[PDB]
Amino acid sequence: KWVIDPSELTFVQEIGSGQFGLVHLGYWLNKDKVAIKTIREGAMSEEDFIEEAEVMMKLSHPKLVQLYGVCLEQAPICLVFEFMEHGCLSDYLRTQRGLFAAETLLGMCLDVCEGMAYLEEACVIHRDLAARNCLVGENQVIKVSDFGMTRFVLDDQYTSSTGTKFPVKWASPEVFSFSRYSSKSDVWSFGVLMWEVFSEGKIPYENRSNSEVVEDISTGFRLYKPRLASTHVYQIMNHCWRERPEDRPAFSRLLRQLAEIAES
Ligand SMILES: CCOc1ccc2cccc(-n3cc(NC(N)=O)c(C(N)=O)n3)c2c1
Repeated sequence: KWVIDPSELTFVQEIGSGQFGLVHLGYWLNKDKVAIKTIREGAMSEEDFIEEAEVMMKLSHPKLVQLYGVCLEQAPICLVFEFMEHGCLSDYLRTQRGLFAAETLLGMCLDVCEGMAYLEEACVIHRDLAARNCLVGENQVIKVSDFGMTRFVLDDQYTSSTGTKFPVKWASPEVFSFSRYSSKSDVWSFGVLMWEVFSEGKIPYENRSNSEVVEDISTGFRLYKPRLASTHVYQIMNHCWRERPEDRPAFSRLLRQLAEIAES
């Protein structure tokens, strides 16, 4: 069962503050050290979320951050995850900028790609794949997290394509135009995530407003080649940013292509 009783959790240290509240380093009884995220009431549709728990808790892969269960006895509810010691990918790239070998950066993209190829095979759409949603664990392993979470987020300005805070920077044209989510729209976000990785955590389209990103993309404009991405890597990135989802490679194809580049 996904239900975790409050007595089965101990909060040890405050890791930080997320979007929906607080994040703590804690311990889960007879199991493991965990990351506990407290969710502010009204931030998410808790009822729709718990409905998918039985099926969704079964998803498990070395390249996905495991969400163990939910402590929901009283409000505010808690999400219990595996502990990722180095935090989010975006901050890890930014603070270690200039200390990354190109193979480590490539290796980081490969970790996400394997995670995403597992979700694709399982027919699970992330919807908001970005470096901020990936975590760094022991020995610099990258794991994907927060997949499918935007289907429960209650802020309309983030979820709706015409919303003021819609994450347009990682959106494929069919996503920004119609909210037509697929593993192929995730492939576009993955292409953007690779750019964040090779740029050492720079903000994609930092010099553009939401509407300007939409006009640039529609007119065929793309993110420039990061200094650390080889021409072979930048071509793979561009394949992710193909206007028609059908011309984009699947994560299963990307995994075989990227591994051949890495393995030489
Ligand atoms: C107890 C888990 O319950 C749920 C319920 C609904 C879900 C809907 C979308 C995605 C879910 N989801 C999210 C997960 N992991 C992270 N780090 O986000 C997992 C997992 N199996 O590790 N499942 C869900 C997990």
